[PDB]
Amino acid sequence: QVQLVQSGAEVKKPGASVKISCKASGYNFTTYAMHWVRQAPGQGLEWMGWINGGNGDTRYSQKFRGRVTISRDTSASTAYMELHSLTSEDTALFYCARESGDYYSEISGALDWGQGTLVTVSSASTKGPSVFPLAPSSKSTSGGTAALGCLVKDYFPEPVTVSWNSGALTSGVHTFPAVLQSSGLYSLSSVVTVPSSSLGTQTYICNVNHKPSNTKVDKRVEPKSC
Amino acid sequence: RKRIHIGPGRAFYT
Amino acid sequence: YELTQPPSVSVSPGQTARITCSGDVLPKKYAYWYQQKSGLAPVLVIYEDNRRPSGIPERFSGSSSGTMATLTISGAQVEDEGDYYCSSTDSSGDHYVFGTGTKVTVLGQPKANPSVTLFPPSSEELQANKATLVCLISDFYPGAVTVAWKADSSPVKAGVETTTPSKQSNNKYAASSYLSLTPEQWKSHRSYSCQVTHEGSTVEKTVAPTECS
Ligand SMILES: *[C@@H]1O[C@H](CO[C@H]2O[C@H](C)[C@H](O)[C@H](O)[C@H]2O)[C@@H](O[C@@H]2O[C@H](CO)[C@@H](O[C@@H]3O[C@H](CO[C@H]4O[C@H](CO)[C@@H](O)[C@H](O)[C@@H]4O)[C@@H](O)[C@H](O)[C@@H]3O)[C@H](O)[C@H]2NC(C)=O)[C@H](O)[C@H]1NC(C)=O
Repeated sequence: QVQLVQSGAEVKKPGASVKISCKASGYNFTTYAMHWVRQAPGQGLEWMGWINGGNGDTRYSQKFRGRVTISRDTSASTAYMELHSLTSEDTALFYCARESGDYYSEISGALDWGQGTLVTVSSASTKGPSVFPLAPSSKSTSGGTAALGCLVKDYFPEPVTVSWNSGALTSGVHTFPAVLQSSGLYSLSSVVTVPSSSLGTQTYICNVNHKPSNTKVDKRVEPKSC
Repeated sequence: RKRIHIGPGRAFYT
Repeated sequence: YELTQPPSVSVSPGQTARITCSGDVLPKKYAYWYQQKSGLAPVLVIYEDNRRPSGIPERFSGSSSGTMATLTISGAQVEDEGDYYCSSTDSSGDHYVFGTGTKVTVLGQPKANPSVTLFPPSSEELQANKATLVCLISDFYPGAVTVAWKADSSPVKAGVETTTPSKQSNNKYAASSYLSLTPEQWKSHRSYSCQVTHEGSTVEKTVAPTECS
């Protein structure tokens, strides 16, 4: 099974460079080329360039030629994209994708894709989140069902992931996309819908992971007391 | 019939 | 090199949706089609003008003639909503481009009134000398809402930050709005309200600093 695993999210200051990696397995790395694709938030796909895993030749789109270096290391079965002299407007998600075409392939096109790598560029520094419980009041239930949650406040950069009870609860979970505030910091919320009779006796914990700051928080959400 | 482009400097007719 | 696509195509359930892609060198080069659904990597649905990868449903087909390639979705279903991009090389063949992209909407989906969940500042946040009101809007359709905030019976705009709506997995939409206050502001009003208006109707939730449940 073809597998492409990209490196994790990055944050850089303007003028820095970043080298993203794309580790390939499950096929002969030197037989195929690797594409690199950019997608700025809320915009379309932009093809950046590609490289032969075998002979290492590259081509770059007009937009990125002279700003990026695509390379490959066959002994590590990995393709690389380096973006030089970043500015804040460079913030985007980047994808690698294997070209399936070959003299002896019945298919062509980018069949297999990496999971994406977010790169954020800002003069601001990384900031871990402040996590607060969102406890449902007696007035705020929905009958036999109640919504409780966690506020993940004032962090930077994206992304943040939230699970509940270490993943024992998934079907009632709704994790909302973050808002980007005027301060340049993000906030998001996650709620889980649970039995209303369970509130005083079942334990609910949101597990917050902010890898850019090396931070994880397990926040216990207790019924409103007074 | 058309030219298939599979990599930098690598292409062939089907 | 631009591959021109219509920004939007709508289709009724069970009808045939067609997405075109125009480019000057399509007569000599193959077209490829990618489907990208909310929050996922693109998926290859048609390659070399008219061939279909394994595992792609038979209702996807493609053709290309002259300077226009066309992606056809026969008997379109709700799961076919997404952004569709064609792809091809420029004249040199050294570079690919993606087309301008098409959002496919499937008509006739059920209207859904928004669920509104409003949380006051937690005592934990207030004890940290901060206060945030959290208004969470989920499971609405179509995907447009307006959110307004009130303090007592007066509008509030200062401190409000609202997201754009985003498609959930179940094809409805969600959004959120935050009102940031000092603890002093919070305690100095009888209540605060989050008012969500959707298709001409409004759901308003209220919280009060005297409510500690
Ligand atoms: C991936 O596939 C490769 C084949 O190429 C494929 O992709 C290209 C682009 C093209 O489409 C082809 O059609 C397609 O088949 C595999 O390549 C093989 O690589 C091996 C190397 O392990 C090579 O083996 C030979 O090794 C001989 C011995 O090496 C000598 O080196 C010393 C030099 O001084 C010598 O002193 C020493 O004593 C030793 O004897 C060498 O003589 C010979 O020249 C080769 O290098 C195969 O020939 C090559 N196959 C082909 C068809 O070229 C590759 O292995 C594969 N990778 C994986 C991980 O499967």
